[PDB]
Amino acid sequence: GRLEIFFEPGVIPVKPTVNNIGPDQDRLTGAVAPSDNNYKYILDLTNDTEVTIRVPFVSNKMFLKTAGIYGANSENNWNFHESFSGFLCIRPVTKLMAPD
Amino acid sequence: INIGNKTNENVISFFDSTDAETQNHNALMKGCGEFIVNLRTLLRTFRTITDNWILQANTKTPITDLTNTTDAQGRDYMSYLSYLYRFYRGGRRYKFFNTTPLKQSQTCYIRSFLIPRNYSADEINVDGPSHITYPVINPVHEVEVPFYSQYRKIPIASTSDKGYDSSLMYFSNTATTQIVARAGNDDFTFGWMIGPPQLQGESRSVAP
Amino acid sequence: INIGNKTNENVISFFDSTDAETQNHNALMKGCGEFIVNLRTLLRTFRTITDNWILQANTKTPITDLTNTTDAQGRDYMSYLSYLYRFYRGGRRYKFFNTTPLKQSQTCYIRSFLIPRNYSADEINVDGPSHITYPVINPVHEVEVPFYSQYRKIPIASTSDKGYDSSLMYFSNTATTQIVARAGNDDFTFGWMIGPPQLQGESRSVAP
Amino acid sequence: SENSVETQEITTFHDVETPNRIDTPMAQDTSSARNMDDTHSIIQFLQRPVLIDNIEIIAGTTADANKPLSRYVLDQQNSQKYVRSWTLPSTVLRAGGKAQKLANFKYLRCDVQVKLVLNANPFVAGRMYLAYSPYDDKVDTARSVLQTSRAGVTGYPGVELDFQLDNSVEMTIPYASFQEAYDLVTGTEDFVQLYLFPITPVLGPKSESESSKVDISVYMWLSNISLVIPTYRINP
Amino acid sequence: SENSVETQEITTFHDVETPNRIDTPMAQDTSSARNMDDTHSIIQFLQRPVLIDNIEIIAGTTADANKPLSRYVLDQQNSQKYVRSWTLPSTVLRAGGKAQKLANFKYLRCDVQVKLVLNANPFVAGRMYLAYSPYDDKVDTARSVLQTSRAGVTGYPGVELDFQLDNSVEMTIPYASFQEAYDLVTGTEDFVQLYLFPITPVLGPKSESESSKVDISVYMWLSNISLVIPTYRINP
Repeated sequence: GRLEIFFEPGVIPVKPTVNNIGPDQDRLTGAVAPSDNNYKYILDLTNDTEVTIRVPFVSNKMFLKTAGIYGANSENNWNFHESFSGFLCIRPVTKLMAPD
Repeated sequence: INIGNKTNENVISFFDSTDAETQNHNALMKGCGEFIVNLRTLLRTFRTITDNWILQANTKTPITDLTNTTDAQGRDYMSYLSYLYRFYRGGRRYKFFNTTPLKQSQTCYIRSFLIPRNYSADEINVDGPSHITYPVINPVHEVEVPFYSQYRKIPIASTSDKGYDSSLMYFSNTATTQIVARAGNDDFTFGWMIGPPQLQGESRSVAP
Repeated sequence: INIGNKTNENVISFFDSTDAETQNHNALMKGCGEFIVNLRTLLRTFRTITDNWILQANTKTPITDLTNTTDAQGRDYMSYLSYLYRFYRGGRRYKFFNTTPLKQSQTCYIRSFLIPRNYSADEINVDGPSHITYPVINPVHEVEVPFYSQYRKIPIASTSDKGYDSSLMYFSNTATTQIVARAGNDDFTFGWMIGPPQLQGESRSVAP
Repeated sequence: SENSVETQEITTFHDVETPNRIDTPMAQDTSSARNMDDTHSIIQFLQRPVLIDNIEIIAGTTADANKPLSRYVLDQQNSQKYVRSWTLPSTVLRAGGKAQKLANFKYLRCDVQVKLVLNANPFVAGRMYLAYSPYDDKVDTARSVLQTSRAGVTGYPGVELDFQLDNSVEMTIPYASFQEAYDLVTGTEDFVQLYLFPITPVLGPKSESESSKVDISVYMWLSNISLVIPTYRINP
Repeated sequence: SENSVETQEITTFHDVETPNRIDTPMAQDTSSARNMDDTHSIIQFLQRPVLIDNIEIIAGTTADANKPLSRYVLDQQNSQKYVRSWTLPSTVLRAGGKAQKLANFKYLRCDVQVKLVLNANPFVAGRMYLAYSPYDDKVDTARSVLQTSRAGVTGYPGVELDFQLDNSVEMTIPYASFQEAYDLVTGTEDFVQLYLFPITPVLGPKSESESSKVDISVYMWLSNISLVIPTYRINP
């Protein structure tokens, strides 16, 4: 198979709940979020196995925050956005081909 | 192309504007000034381990009546890096900040001594290397325990052996409630890295 | 021996008496004389595209009234190599062989002109570079169309654009039936090779 | 045979072997679009001046365009009266079709140029002042340009805008933000916010049916730009 | 004092004097977006591969995707059966957001790259052929690829597409038009028109509930480009 890992800088799509934040796979599907302009790597499951993907630090500020997920909910979720510089995303280009 | 597997390790990189080590000096020179490198340096700063320790009047109290409690929480830097390591060597500097509603009909004073680890109150003597302060003229008790051990290093929460390195005994005269702060001495360092345990977040305790 | 596939390309040969290029000179020197190499040379020989073209008297006839028909068949070498290629540049020499039962009560003559491609009869003028022959004294009309184009090359059977290079207009006075032969000029050449389409065989048309 | 890692613009691949790639026999040059113009880079394309605003003044004047600068501003209702307000760089990026040419990027480090082409008849006098104030609608109320006195308005950086002496001004509005490299996706940029003030009222003959016009125009373009991180979004 | 003729990207001015232009005191560098990525030119931006099509084959097969190439084509109803049809460059320009980044230009001189990433299980065999034919839906009927025999289809330029030997192909489709420098505004470009043919039917075990898939994908990007004349239009 072929597997794609692409960076995206900035705001991560989320789902605020009563007690936790989950990501939003309704916005990362399609054909509604292409992966043609991001930095990416297309690994090959034929004989290649591993990859190390070093992501340097780039987001418009000298330092981010170390709050992360502490107190991240529907009420208080400013610090979660200002802490990451985006996300990797592992979505497959080509479907898994496996015999029975 | 054959049926089999290889490893062929790839360190492939994203954004490659400039060298990373060069921009980190330029980023801290305008945002910090201070450049934190080694975690050994954070075992030299006295972070307050308690806010209140109401000691009963006229009792030779070992600090292990507080150390067994306050090594669980990891509030300071000594007990928070007690989870990333296994062994330690070096003595523990202690500072005691007085917060007592003092009374003029007494002469308040503070002693300090040595016990080996995990002994109880009455099963040790009192003539040893001492220190004394008077909290009317000096609210801070500036004490450093040395490293007098049988073994070259000590694991955390050991077996049924006891009295294998030295620690503090704290004697007063009046019911002085205090603040206690600590860090290791000049040659205090951990070693033998392991992986870290978990963390605990907020406990707002909503009703349903 | 492992489960997989390789390519390991093998050009293995059969009979290996002598070098091939040496025997081909010796074979043509006793069987041909002429040594045909390049297909560009076959676009210089006038092969007859029609055997009969009964032109109505006093009508300025474009050759595209015959060229749209006779580029389908591939009878000559221009339309037979119209299938192995896509583009062309260069002018088309034309020769016209008279086959008319001439009549003495008239003075027969032949004109020729230019139109750009695929225009109709009346929508062009007549003063241009001309040529004239008299079939009583000269049965062959020896005309070469140049290559006056907007574009550097032309694809076959293009879109709704028209009048983008020049071709022939053929004017007579009497109802002259002729033979038409053609080939490209000195700098006529194809390009941009593709694969060839099919061929058509014999059509004997047996009853059952 | 093992190492097939090739690199596009910003894109890398990982195959088993080099997948037997065929190509052109000889890369012969063709039609001459290279010989008609040199290729304009994206840093070259964000340096084209655009016609933003076209301001006409008649003296006049019933309207606010010739209320002169107040000597004192005693209350926020009677704020300082101006002509137009350009909230950079959110004006210069949307206009001229630039934002539909810097899509799929993230961070920007620009310097906005401002030029005023001016064209008025010789029988009309007056003077204006082209001040810029960063964070002018973000800071507290007393610190904005619209609340200070006439000596405080003119003390802001800018250039004189006299008619008969100046038919063109060149002002270089710098990269004047605290955030490194302006955000574009979910943008609320509006850092430096420009103004145009008349100091003296425009003067002409008080008899009308004479048409004393002014007709200012504004050109803006970016400079010293760096456009760096690729994304998939953008704001419409 | 008399000669004020300055030059922008593609723009020139004509003033009486140099209009007393003020600027920055010293152009000190600021936030480090230049140090995070180098600037991507517009000729650099039209060299990014895009995920166009994702073709899945199961053998099977009820559908047209495994009708093999006909040995003879006797009539136009029974034309040659294919998988997909890419009508270049009108597919590669619209996809990947490229056409919203080459707006306000007129003429283009491109070479389209095509790569096929392929990923199938070892228990499946077969072979395809990736042919391109210029003016394939503009020329007369007999000259197209879809009307010739199997020896005539394969004789077109292209590359073999075997599964177990080729996990990647590199084909360079040249600038193959008669018009110099492709038009964009009121575009009817469609010059080279690509195809994908299966030669042998895809083969697997005839017992089902086994899922013998193929899963081809197509990447395209431009090369050797020159983008020249500026306009104000564009087609949507």
